[PDB]
Amino acid sequence: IDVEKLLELLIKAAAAEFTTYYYYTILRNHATGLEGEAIKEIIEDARLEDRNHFEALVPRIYELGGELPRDIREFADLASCRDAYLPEEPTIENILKVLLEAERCAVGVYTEICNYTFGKDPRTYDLALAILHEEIEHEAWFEELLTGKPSGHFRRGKPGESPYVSKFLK
Amino acid sequence: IDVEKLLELLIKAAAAEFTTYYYYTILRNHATGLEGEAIKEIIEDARLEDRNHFEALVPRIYELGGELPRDIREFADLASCRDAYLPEEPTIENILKVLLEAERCAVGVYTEICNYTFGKDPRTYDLALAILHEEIEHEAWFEELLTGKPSGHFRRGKPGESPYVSKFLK
Amino acid sequence: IDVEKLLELLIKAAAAEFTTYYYYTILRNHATGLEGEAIKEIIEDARLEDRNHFEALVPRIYELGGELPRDIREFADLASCRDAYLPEEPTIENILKVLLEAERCAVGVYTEICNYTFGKDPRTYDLALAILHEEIEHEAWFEELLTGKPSGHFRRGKPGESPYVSKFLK
Amino acid sequence: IDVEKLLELLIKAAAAEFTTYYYYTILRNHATGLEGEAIKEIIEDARLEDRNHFEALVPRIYELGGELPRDIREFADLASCRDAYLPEEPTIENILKVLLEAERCAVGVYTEICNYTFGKDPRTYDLALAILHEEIEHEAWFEELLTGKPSGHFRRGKPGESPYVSKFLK
Amino acid sequence: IDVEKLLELLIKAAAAEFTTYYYYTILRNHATGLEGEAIKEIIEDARLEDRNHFEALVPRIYELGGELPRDIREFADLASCRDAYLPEEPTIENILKVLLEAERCAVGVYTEICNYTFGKDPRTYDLALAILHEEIEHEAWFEELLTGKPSGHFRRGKPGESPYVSKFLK
Amino acid sequence: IDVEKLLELLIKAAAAEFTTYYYYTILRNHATGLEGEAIKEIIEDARLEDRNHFEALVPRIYELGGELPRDIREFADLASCRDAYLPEEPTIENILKVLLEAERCAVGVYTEICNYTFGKDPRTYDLALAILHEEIEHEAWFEELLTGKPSGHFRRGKPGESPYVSKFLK
Amino acid sequence: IDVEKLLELLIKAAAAEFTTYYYYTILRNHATGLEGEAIKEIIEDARLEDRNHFEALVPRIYELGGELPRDIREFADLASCRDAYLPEEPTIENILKVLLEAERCAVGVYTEICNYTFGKDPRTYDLALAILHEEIEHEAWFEELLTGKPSGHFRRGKPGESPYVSKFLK
Amino acid sequence: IDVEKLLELLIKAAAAEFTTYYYYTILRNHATGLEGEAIKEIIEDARLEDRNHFEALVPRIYELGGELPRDIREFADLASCRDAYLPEEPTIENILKVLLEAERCAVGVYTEICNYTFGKDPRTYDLALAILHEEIEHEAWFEELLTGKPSGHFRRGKPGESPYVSKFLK
Amino acid sequence: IDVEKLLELLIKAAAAEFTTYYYYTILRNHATGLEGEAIKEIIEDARLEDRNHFEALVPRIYELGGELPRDIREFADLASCRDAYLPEEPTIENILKVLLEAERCAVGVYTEICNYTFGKDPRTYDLALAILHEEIEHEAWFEELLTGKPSGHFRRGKPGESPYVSKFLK
Amino acid sequence: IDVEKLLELLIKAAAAEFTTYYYYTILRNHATGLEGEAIKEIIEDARLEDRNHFEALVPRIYELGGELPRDIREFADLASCRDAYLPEEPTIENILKVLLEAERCAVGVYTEICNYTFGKDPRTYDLALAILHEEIEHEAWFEELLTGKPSGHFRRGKPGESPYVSKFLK
Amino acid sequence: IDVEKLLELLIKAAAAEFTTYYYYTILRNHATGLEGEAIKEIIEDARLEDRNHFEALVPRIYELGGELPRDIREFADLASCRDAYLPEEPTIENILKVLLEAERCAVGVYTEICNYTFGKDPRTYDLALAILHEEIEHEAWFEELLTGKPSGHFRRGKPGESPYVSKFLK
Amino acid sequence: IDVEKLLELLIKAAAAEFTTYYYYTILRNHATGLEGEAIKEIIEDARLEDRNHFEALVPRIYELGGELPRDIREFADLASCRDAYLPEEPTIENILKVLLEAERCAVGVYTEICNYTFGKDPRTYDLALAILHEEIEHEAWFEELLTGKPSGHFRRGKPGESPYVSKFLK
Ligand SMILES: [Fe+3]
Ligand SMILES: [Fe+3]
Ligand SMILES: [Fe+3]
Ligand SMILES: [Fe+3]
Ligand SMILES: [O]
Ligand SMILES: [O]
Ligand SMILES: [O]
Ligand SMILES: [O]
Repeated sequence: IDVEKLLELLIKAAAAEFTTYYYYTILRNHATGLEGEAIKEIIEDARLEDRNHFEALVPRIYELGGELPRDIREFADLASCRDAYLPEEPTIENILKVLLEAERCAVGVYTEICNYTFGKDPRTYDLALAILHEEIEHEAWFEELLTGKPSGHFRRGKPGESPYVSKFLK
Repeated sequence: IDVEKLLELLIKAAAAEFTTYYYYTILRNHATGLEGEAIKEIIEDARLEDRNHFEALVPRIYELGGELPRDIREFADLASCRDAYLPEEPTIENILKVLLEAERCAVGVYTEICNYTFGKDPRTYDLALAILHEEIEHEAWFEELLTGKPSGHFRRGKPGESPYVSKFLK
Repeated sequence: IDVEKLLELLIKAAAAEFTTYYYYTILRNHATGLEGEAIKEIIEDARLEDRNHFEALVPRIYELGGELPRDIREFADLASCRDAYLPEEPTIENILKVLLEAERCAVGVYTEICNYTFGKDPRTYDLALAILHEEIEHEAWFEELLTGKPSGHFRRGKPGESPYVSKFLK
Repeated sequence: IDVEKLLELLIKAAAAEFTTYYYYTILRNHATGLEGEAIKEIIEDARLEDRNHFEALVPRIYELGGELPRDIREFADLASCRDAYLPEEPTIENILKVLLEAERCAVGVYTEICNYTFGKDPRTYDLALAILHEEIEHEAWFEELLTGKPSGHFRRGKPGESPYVSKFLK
Repeated sequence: IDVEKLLELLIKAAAAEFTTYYYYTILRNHATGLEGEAIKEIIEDARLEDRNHFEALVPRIYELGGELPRDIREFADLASCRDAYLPEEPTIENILKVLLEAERCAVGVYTEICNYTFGKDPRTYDLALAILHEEIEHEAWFEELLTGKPSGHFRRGKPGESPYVSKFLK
Repeated sequence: IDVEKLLELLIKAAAAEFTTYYYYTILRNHATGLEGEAIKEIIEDARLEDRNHFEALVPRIYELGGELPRDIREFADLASCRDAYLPEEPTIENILKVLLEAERCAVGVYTEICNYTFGKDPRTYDLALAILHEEIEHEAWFEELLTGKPSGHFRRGKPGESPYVSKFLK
Repeated sequence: IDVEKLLELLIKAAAAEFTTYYYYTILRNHATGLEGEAIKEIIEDARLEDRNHFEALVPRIYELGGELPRDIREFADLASCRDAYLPEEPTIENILKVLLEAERCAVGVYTEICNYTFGKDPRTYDLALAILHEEIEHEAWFEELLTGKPSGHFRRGKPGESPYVSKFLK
Repeated sequence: IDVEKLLELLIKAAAAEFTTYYYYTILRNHATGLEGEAIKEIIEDARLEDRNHFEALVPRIYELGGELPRDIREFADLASCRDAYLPEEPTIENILKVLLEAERCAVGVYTEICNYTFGKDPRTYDLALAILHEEIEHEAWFEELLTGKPSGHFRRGKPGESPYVSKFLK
Repeated sequence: IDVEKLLELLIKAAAAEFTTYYYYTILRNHATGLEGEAIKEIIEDARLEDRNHFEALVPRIYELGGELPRDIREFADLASCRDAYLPEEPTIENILKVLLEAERCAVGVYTEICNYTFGKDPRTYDLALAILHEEIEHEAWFEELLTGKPSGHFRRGKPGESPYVSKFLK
Repeated sequence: IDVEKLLELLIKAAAAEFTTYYYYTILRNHATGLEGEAIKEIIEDARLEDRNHFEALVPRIYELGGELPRDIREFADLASCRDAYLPEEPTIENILKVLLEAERCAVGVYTEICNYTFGKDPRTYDLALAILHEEIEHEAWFEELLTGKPSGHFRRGKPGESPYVSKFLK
Repeated sequence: IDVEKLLELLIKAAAAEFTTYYYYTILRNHATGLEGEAIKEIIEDARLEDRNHFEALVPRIYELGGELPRDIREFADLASCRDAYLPEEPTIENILKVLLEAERCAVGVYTEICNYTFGKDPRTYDLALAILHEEIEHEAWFEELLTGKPSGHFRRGKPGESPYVSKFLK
Repeated sequence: IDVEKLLELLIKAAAAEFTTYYYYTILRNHATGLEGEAIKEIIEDARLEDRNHFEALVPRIYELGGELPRDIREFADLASCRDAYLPEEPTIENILKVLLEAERCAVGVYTEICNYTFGKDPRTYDLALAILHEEIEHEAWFEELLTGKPSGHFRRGKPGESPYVSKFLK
């Protein structure tokens, strides 16, 4: 592994997690009405776990000799995923579309990291796998709500419980 | 402060909390169907906290030299808010209207007490403020469900948790 | 079983529990002095459990096709027991007399329900039995304090612990 | 009591509980979309309690001299209730119909056991009563969701909490 | 019910529980060797629950107007079961025989009390039923160890957990 | 606000709390006999909370640039309240008189601090308000015991629980 | 140390603990009225700890090569202290006299064991010391209640907490 | 990876776990006598963890686009392992032989899934690895009991604790 | 109060909290060496509490009719405090200077909000007061470390414990 | 033992603990800067345990017929150790010297009590030993910090945990 | 006391505990089969407590001015007991013989330390006494299993619970 | 995989963990003074986790058919890493150098095992990975303290918490 290339992927992934934690706050607040009450805790589950994903990625970046960018504006510009902006018409189905594209991108970025660190950096692989477990579950929540495909997933007992990345958290 | 005038406000406020704890029991039970399952725990959250509000107001009444009325019928007639009766057509939106008017009146009565004890009775102000925190949150739950205005409030983890009046409880 | 006759008994029993929860609040507050400090937590134990008895009776009423009355004034008028009014002279022995009559009536009403649902409605029998366990223990607390007959009962570790009706509570 | 006749009733009841635990797994997973999210935890509550009912029935069968059948295929054929198959059109209301018939049959079988062991086998009566408490509550959940009749029941705090059969569990 | 006849049965039952708590202490200590290590916790489970049975029977005796005998020697003479004396040859199988006869007698005495208070004293019936649940489980433990008949019972998680008589304890 | 004048008030208030924690130790020990057993835990409740009041006041003194006096003898001389000395005849009613004057003085000193920091030092106001909540409750305990005036206050579950100043504690 | 002489002292001490656990049950139940409500939990504290003292003495008897007597009647006859019989007139002060003599004897017997195993059997000394800590505290509870001498002891948080003999318990 | 081939492997594996949860129930009940008491909790540990393995496999089947078979009879026929039938002579060693073959097959099937998803489906690999951790430990328990080969494994603190598949559970 | 002017202050305050949570992550990581190990948990305490301050401010913004800005870049530009950039020479004392200026500004912004909502918006005042409690404590930690002025403050037991804003959190 | 001479030693020891609890509060607050942050929790550990030592000594004084002095000024004058005054130059090494002399004196006074009650008053010996355990550990903390001699001791998990005197605390 | 002679005894005792923690690991793993499953947790109980004994002895060695040997080989050579080597024929009875001799030697060494520090070093005496409590219990476990002498000891609820040396642990 | 070659690696790795647990005990005790107080808990964190690594490696050795060596001297000679001897001049930086070389070697040995069991022994890979997670974190603690390179790692909440190898522990 070229460590610089892996450092870029991990920094971009952390930027994606950090901006997601802000943008899901707006998306949660606009999940109003009787329809939105059902999905509020699902958005809350994903948002707090995505904040935990930023908390697990940063220690690994500094173990590898990398650093967070000096300016937070530069951090936002580095996100591996497009901003989960609130839709021009914030209906429940339009918000769910935005959440689905945000979590499909997250599954893609952590699949990229796992495919790059497989058998070469076992710690980075295990961190990306732990997050990829939770990104896949986030994607299935929003896919079932939006499309109706049985995903077999239940709701978290507590928001931000993070069953897979907990061993990486303090 | 005229203590008699403040005792009247606190007794009428406690009567509002006590009758609400009965009338929300009826309202919870008629939140039936798929739509009502989402609001049942929100009604349960408010009803148990309103019961805690009665439990916190009564000790303050006796510290100030006041007493609860001898007869419970007289207590009911003294409620600062109109009875949250079940609507003639108990649809979910009609029930939500009743809950919204019940919590808007509760915000008004505790704003009246805070505006009256501000800088004169610091304990009575702090109790009324603690309840006013929860009444405002109750109103925002029902306003978001009925109208769809983003309120930013999440559901309680446990019903009757009462994060603001807990220090006044036993 | 005639369900209407059983619904009347259960509604009157719940009205008795609800008004007891209000009247024991007044009785607790007037158990003052050195004598009253000993019985305050005993009144508090009974009052909170009687509130739990109202919380367990209401779900059964709605399972049976019954409903709580629309107006809380009509609910109070339906109580199976006379109001536990504060005595004209609120001495400790006069308050204990009022508590004793309140809990002897409660044992009577739940014995009436058990004798009516024995072998016909096993759920209603089991609910009435669970409350009758606690009403009998409430009566023995006040009988020992007032008369001095050994009852063998200890004080609850926590008020409203409800060791018998807990399985019916949420 | 003819113990063989009671052993047949308990073995058929446990077969119903065991197959229900499998068939509710399929029903939970197809409760998709915005409507389904509301009932997923309700199906999850019933499925884990029905698994606890199998865990409590089996010890009693062996105390009475009975045994589970050697082959699991023979166990499935012995279920006291028709299989809760997924509907040909798995809409939310069609799934709710299947759940309603599954729990109405369970109330019937445990009423048959209680009516048979009343005053003759107190342990078998008490176990059947504890399960009948939970089957009645399961039926009222799905009856309220499908029809809108007020049932007065709240959601379990945790899935499979089993407030009534817990004393029979390990 | 003749209360005097029922008071005799409950006092004799409590005497059986109290002496069992002492005699099982001796039996536990002589369950030595590799064979006895397996049965030590099973004896300990039964002995601590039999102590809980004495703690639950005594309050009921005093509610009914009865009293424990003045002298503990008179209490021992009133035991409804023969003393679980240590065998002349304290082998594991001979000790198991003594434990089996002790628990078969206990099942008989509490079946006698249930058959006497069925539908006449609901509290006394419910207390005897709760103890009968645990005596039946105690008998099945020693029957499976001594004879090998499948009983379906698992060990208690903690000694003296008393899943059935806990609601009667303090 | 003149900070020196507020530092004097806070130092004198902390000296009152520190000496109270010693003098209530003596008062607790002389609450003997049957009458004194009821008030021992009430004295213990107040003494441990008064110790917590000293623990919350000292950090605020050092934030404002003040310091505790070098000598503990000088600290005692600065108490805002007269010493809660043991009465020459330590009867229960004489001890209660001493406790009542100690807590009436404490309400006065913290009402003085609140009246001085109202709208000018929000942190100092909030600390004095939190203690004033507990001083008022302490006064009501002893006023109810000594005079019999209904106060509406129940006993603390644990001594030194300090429901109002807990957020200021470590 | 003559082990036989020490085995006699420990067996007689355990017999005292066992009979005390029965006789304090009677004494607790007759601590009726308003006066007795204050001492009921104090008797309950001592009785459950004296039961723990029997639970800690028996293992030591078997480590030393001793055994409990075969017959429980022989065990009762070996008690180092006279039976704490209920007084002919069971007033609160007469019951307190019986409890005081019971605990003064217990302090004497464990001082005898400590004076005999000092510097020779460190385990037997440490067990007797742990019980002597609790017997001294039991004596001071009843001495303060009966005579009014300040003893400085507070009530246990939970009955039978046994702060000193806990390490010897299972 | 061909998803259809992987879906077949996971469905057959889930069928093995589900039937094992039933067949180990029979095997547990026939582990009687003094020898069987030692292995009862070991069978109980494996059976409850095998139930957890079914609960973890099903969500993955639905994420991958697969579904459980409509009929439970068809699910039983799909088990990747032969049924753990009770032996014709249910001795402890014959039962242990059945348990050993059941867990050796389970190690084989999850090794097959890991060898198929290695570096291609990281989530499916991680789920199969977590179960393979527990199947290997199950096999070592029964191998040590039957043959005596040192395996180094200790008993679970609680049945069904599932240290490796917990993150996949709800 | 002009609500728009108060919404601007609360949005700018929340932007300060959000950017602080990122910038303190960088500052924590460069608190290296032996000197920095002492301050790492102090920076961690402040950073997690500042994240809680953002979580408490956002719900209030939406109750008042305000919203978070659509773009996170716009949110960063609105921070009421200059960015806590890492110093060009990241020595411990240079880092402490940056932390001190960050928390002195935070005390100023929340003192501005309290001075604006004093007696007009009791909920907004109480939220700003709760944060001002923690900002003052954060400032005192860094002032004591950098300058040596006695502050009287101890370390948090757990990072992000937030003793003052906890009631505003979920 | 002359009880008066032992009462003097115990009263002087309690006065030392009480004044230490005040003087360590000042010493804690002046342990500022980067050097002082390391020793703040060590001073906090010792100060809260010394307060626990005062809480364990006082009950023993009243069991022995002694009493605390009427005036707190007289209590301070009786301290067995010189006041732990803040040094004229409050450097970290000068403060550590003051703490070392305070804890060397405490080890001396409790060694004096143990040498006086050895084999004569086992309860007083055990209390003094329990405190002497903690005083020795306090001395080793400050000796290692000041001089660098390996003491082998670790920091308390929680301040005032008091592992040795906890059995004497309520 | 000659501190050098006592330091040698404690270092040799710690060496015995450290090597025991390794040798019991081998002994645990060879306690295979049906017989060995009963004794596995008993060996595990002793081994984890012997590890705790090493953790408690080392701090005392450094308080007294002693140090652990530089090389671990030198530490092994200093063990006060012969190595608990696995028997040439690792049968259960041969393993039990090794465990019995290991714990008889440990009782001897701590009896030697207690007999040497009796009345001269109270902390060293109390530490050795706490370990001697557990060594005596360890010896009784293996003596009862090997010989069948009633020892009266029950199994630890959790391995390494260490009821007697816990106060010396961190 | 050649199992013998992997058994050698795991035995040498466990020998390294066992000796590290002893040598870090000496290193902890010599981390004296003000500088060493900061690193004492860091050494304690690593030492207790390295002890857990020995506890997780040993079961795997016995599953694979390997055994611990008979003699502990032979175990020490097999350590994969040189002994972490105390430096001739035990300064803080010299001790940190010894800790850094100890943990760099540990990262190397577990990287060797992971590189050898990748895709061939999934259980051995997962155990080595779990330890490698903690060895990497241990190395970064000592690298940041000695050199000052930002590592991003925080201190453990509790010593020996072992977030990664916990699932392999009992
Ligand atoms: Fe357990
Ligand atoms: Fe366990
Ligand atoms: Fe346990
Ligand atoms: Fe255990
Ligand atoms: O366990
Ligand atoms: O467990
Ligand atoms: O246990
Ligand atoms: O345990």
